[PDB]
Amino acid sequence: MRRYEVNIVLNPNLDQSQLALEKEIIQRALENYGARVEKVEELGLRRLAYPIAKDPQGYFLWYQVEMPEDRVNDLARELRIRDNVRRVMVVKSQEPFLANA
Amino acid sequence: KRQVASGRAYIHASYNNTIVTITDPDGNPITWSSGGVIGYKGSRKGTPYAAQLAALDAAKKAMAYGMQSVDVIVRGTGAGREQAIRALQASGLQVKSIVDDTPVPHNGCRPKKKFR
Amino acid sequence: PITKEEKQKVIQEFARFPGDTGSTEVQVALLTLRINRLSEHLKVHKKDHHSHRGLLMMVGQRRRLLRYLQREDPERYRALIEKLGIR
Amino acid sequence: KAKVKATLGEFDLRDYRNVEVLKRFLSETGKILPRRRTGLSAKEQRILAKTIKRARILGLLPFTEKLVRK
RNA sequence: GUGGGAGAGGGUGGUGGAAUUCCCGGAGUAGCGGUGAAAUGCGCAGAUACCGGGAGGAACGCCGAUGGCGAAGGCAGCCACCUGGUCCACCCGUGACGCUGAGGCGCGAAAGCGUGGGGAGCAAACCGGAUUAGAUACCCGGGUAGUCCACGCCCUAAACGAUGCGCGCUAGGUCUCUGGGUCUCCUGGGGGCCGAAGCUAACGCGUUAAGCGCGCCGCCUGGGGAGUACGGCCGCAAGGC
Ligand SMILES: [Mg+2]
Ligand SMILES: [Mg+2]
Ligand SMILES: [Mg+2]
Ligand SMILES: [Mg+2]
Ligand SMILES: [Mg+2]
Ligand SMILES: [Mg+2]
Ligand SMILES: [Mg+2]
Ligand SMILES: [Mg+2]
Ligand SMILES: [Mg+2]
Ligand SMILES: [Mg+2]
Ligand SMILES: [Mg+2]
Ligand SMILES: [Mg+2]
Ligand SMILES: [Mg+2]
Ligand SMILES: [Mg+2]
Ligand SMILES: [Mg+2]
Ligand SMILES: [Mg+2]
Ligand SMILES: [Mg+2]
Ligand SMILES: [Mg+2]
Ligand SMILES: [Mg+2]
Ligand SMILES: [Mg+2]
Ligand SMILES: [Mg+2]
Ligand SMILES: [Mg+2]
Ligand SMILES: [Mg+2]
Ligand SMILES: [Mg+2]
Ligand SMILES: [Mg+2]
Ligand SMILES: [Mg+2]
Ligand SMILES: [Mg+2]
Ligand SMILES: [Mg+2]
Ligand SMILES: [Mg+2]
Ligand SMILES: [Mg+2]
Ligand SMILES: [Mg+2]
Ligand SMILES: [Mg+2]
Ligand SMILES: [Mg+2]
Ligand SMILES: [Mg+2]
Ligand SMILES: [Mg+2]
Ligand SMILES: [Mg+2]
Ligand SMILES: [Mg+2]
Ligand SMILES: [Mg+2]
Ligand SMILES: [Mg+2]
Ligand SMILES: [Mg+2]
Repeated sequence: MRRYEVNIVLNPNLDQSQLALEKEIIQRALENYGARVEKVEELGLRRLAYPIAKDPQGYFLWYQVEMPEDRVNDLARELRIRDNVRRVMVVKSQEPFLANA
Repeated sequence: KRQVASGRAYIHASYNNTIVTITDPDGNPITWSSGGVIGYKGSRKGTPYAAQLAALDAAKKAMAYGMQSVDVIVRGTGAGREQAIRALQASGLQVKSIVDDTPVPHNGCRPKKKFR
Repeated sequence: PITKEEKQKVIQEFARFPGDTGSTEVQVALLTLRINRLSEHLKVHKKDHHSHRGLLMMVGQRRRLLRYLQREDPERYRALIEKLGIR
Repeated sequence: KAKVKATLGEFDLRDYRNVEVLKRFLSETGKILPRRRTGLSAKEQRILAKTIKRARILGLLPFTEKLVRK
């Protein structure tokens, strides 16, 4: 077990039922790879710096998990497979190094 | 026969030639011009004066389409790039904003020996 | 990687007396743990040469500590060897 | 022409999701600023870099920008 | 041992955007390109310049440093896994377990070889255009091996600090990376620059010795002939020792 952050950027053109279906798939995938969800921030609609699949905006989903490390890559594979999932970034957690004290 | 109102101009300037394309707000070309489009043939094409004459030529050609406003976009660093922008300002086309779009890579391709 | 708990189990298994972190026995046990993990890592990843040098050096240390022990108290050396399954 | 860290509060340098603060360390173009301009230290700048690059891949920060005026 | 740290150290899999090339579509004429000047070349089967879509390969701009890591060769987009080395603090454990190292084994830039992939850009050979007295070159237009991946060979170099490894000992100053500290500054570990004593033919070196010493390895003994010949060993070959 190690602590990670799961970043997911999906289709801003999504409606309720379908968006919550992609979220159903995300939950089921995370939980299927052994990942326990510590907390979740949902920012949603945000203006990207550059277009992604022709889209100016993106819908952001941030998770923090604890999962078997041997399974992380395959987890992200499973997350990516979805047509509607535009971007995925998994990151090892880090203690928040500060500055300008 | 368009009557394109406002639109935009691309100045692509190399050391060898200067060439100016004018387009609609969607980027589609209306008219273009260059050093060789006017009388110039050899090295003379990439002179700044030629750049002036090219800017102008393209601008008049554009005002035939009934152009008023234009957004200038500059690519390349070459002799008389800025003379193109200069002639283009006084061209009677009202120049709305200038910008530099000159491409550079993130180090993709090996250049020619000339360029190392 | 080798976590704290694993390492500690190896130490409390190989210590001469409670609290012995650094005796030749404990050292050789630990060396052996790392050696096995690495030699395992190199079964796949045959192309990682730098790591391999690491392993050469580990083996060198182990051989030297064993050479020392055998020179010193041959019985403890037999014991160590059989326990670990070396030589 | 003050340095970027000079105007700010305590902020997590490792946080790639905070755009508002990270945008401060970019150029007019998407270029990550020199130390002399960001006023950070070696280690600081070194972490900032990776954080920014992260934010870019995520889509919240530019790789490149058009230069106005000129 | 415990607890902290920095890092292009290595290996595997992913993945990101810029650019080049090509293809598709739109709009759009008469040139583009290129040079000292040109020409070859490309363009009316519509090029160049511009917008949109796609395919593909290779390399990672800024950060970037006079910086970091590695035994060396060498290593820089980002992410995860696998993994090497190393530094500091505590002063906890073993109790001389140490150093060096002929031979052996392993690693070893580029080019090169074999089998199979891949092939955008570059590009030996080659094919053309110029220049020139000639031009077998420099400049220009193309372009194959190669460059890239896998597996296996090759073993070289200005493989350079032209400085073998380890330990002790001999003023300082200044800059820097990275730990700890009662964080002005002190104290470790690296990277630089000036310099004490001393060394050096001189240049220069000077706590990162080329100083003072000890240990062990490699190596040298005028130039050319010649890294040749002969022999042996290695190599598919080129060729190497
Ligand atoms: Mg997808
Ligand atoms: Mg010309
Ligand atoms: Mg430790
Ligand atoms: Mg590491
Ligand atoms: Mg690395
Ligand atoms: Mg790596
Ligand atoms: Mg077309
Ligand atoms: Mg033709
Ligand atoms: Mg033809
Ligand atoms: Mg192709
Ligand atoms: Mg630079
Ligand atoms: Mg080093
Ligand atoms: Mg490590
Ligand atoms: Mg003690
Ligand atoms: Mg005792
Ligand atoms: Mg040795
Ligand atoms: Mg080699
Ligand atoms: Mg090679
Ligand atoms: Mg080959
Ligand atoms: Mg050529
Ligand atoms: Mg020729
Ligand atoms: Mg000729
Ligand atoms: Mg070419
Ligand atoms: Mg062939
Ligand atoms: Mg030599
Ligand atoms: Mg000597
Ligand atoms: Mg010494
Ligand atoms: Mg400190
Ligand atoms: Mg120092
Ligand atoms: Mg110093
Ligand atoms: Mg000096
Ligand atoms: Mg010393
Ligand atoms: Mg000497
Ligand atoms: Mg002689
Ligand atoms: Mg001789
Ligand atoms: Mg020879
Ligand atoms: Mg003989
Ligand atoms: Mg022979
Ligand atoms: Mg033979
Ligand atoms: Mg030879």
